[PDB]
Amino acid sequence: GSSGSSGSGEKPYKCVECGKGYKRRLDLDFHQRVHTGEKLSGPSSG
Ligand SMILES: [Zn+2]
Repeated sequence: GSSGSSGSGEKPYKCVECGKGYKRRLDLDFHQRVHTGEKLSGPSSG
């Protein structure tokens, strides 16, 4: 089947890239960052 995670709690703000939901905008505003771009990785596995 194609069931999904039963999310609980409605949020006023919701991302536009993924569609997430944050109680406080500030929180989301910082989330969108992941959609814009973020450099974390670096060293190659070995
Ligand atoms: Zn998002």
